[PDB]
Amino acid sequence: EPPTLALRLKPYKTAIQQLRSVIRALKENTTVTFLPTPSLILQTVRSHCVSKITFNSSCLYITDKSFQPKTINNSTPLLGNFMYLTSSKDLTKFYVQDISDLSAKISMCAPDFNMEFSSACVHGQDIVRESENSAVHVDLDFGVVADLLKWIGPTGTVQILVHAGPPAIKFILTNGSELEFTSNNRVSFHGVKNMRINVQLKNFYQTLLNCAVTKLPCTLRIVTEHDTLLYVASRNGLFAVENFLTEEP
Amino acid sequence: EPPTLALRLKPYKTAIQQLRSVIRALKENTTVTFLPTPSLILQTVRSHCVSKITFNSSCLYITDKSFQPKTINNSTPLLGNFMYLTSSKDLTKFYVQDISDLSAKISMCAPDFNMEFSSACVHGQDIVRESENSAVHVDLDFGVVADLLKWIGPTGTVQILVHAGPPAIKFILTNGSELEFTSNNRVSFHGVKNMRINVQLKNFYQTLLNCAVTKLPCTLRIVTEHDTLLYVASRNGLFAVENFLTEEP
Amino acid sequence: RRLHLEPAFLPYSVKAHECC
Amino acid sequence: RRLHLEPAFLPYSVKAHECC
Repeated sequence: EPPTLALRLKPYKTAIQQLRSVIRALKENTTVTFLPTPSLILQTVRSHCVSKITFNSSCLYITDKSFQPKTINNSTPLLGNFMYLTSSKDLTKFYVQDISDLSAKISMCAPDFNMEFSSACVHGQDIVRESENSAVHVDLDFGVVADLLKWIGPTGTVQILVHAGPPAIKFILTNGSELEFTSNNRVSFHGVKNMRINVQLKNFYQTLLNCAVTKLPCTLRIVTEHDTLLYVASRNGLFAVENFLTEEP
Repeated sequence: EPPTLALRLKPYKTAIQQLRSVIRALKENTTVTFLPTPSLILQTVRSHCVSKITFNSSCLYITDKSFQPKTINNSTPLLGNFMYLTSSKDLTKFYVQDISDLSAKISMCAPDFNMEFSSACVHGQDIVRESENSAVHVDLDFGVVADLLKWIGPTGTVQILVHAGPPAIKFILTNGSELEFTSNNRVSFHGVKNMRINVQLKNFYQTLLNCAVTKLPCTLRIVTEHDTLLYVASRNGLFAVENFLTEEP
Repeated sequence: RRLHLEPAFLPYSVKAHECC
Repeated sequence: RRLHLEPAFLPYSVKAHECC
């Protein structure tokens, strides 16, 4: 039996339903990485934004740890959106086998059906990762995230201003409207530094929506180790949603 | 090597593109039958209408004639619309193997991909077939079909009246509007008998649209061997479209 | 036998196996 | 290497094989 990575259906099904919106909107700029951890990472790449969804160990089962990491594009030659297909309510078994170093053999089952598909592997795919520490790090209650979404929602940029002492975070719109959160029971400020970044409103809003699916707190960090990036993430017991946005001039 | 039925892609691709509308609208009431003829039959069943699409020998290739007829529902457990999937512009190989008497093993290829699926077989499926001769048989130019479509188009029933001598065919609407075609260069009357049938306008209109995809003549017959049925069909060098409608009270 | 036909169509039908 | 990241993201990325 070749190294096999299987999905534990109960939690995996719960997970994709919460991510339905995200999964359904995936296009051609997304990769799926299967790791022997076990782990499943979906990474969507845009010019100034990288979105990543990581399913944790509780959603997977791995037999043999010699399973070589496998990466494929989500846009499959005849089936189209791969992850969307795994969201089918009929799915009863889903597993990936490491037969060749060149492809991933994916098997799926449903009541009186079974299917197998071999997808060529992508080599050297770069996966964006959250930095150890950073210039700014704030945690926000889900309710704060909801406030931000409500305030922004139905091009342009949004300025994110962070203040030292007392700690504070402000979101500024081009029209001179500002939403601020001071240190209190709804937001925890770990690392703070006086700085202001500018990000694309659309990607920022989209990032907040992606994180909101957890209905749990979010983390916002501004990293300056290299080029300035804004990091917005949230997680639950099944997956973690992470987004990295670059600055707009 | 097990008995294999393969699709000759050039003509098959030409065929499904002409049938795009029909293929895309298929739901849960359609079966796909693979025959060693070779032949591929799609049959859609409704209460007062049965629609059948038969792909001829020129669209298929069969190795071994001991290939047992295989029938599956078009609505596949995870892939959804089976025939729609075969319409993918990326398809480079499509074949069905007769491994077991219980299922059909379908294989599909695309540039750096290959997929296989096993669909449980339907047993004892009844396939409606055109009768040797009939009470009425008229052939109509495509232009006549276009006139009918234009006249009806943007519930209710439509009366079809046929006259003996001189031969004539009339389509009557509830609002007292009638469209008639007399024996001439556009319509050929083979068998005629004085009779009038009533069919559902919706299924009739839909039947005309299905036949119109050939841009070639149509055949209209009224069969009375058993229960009265209206038969409307058309064909080209790749497939034949046939519809059987029952009478409305 | 998956898709059942209304009685009116039965006499005009044949089993898939005896088809062409 | 399928999906290329803009230069700004490269230093914050690792290859899929050295991932968790």
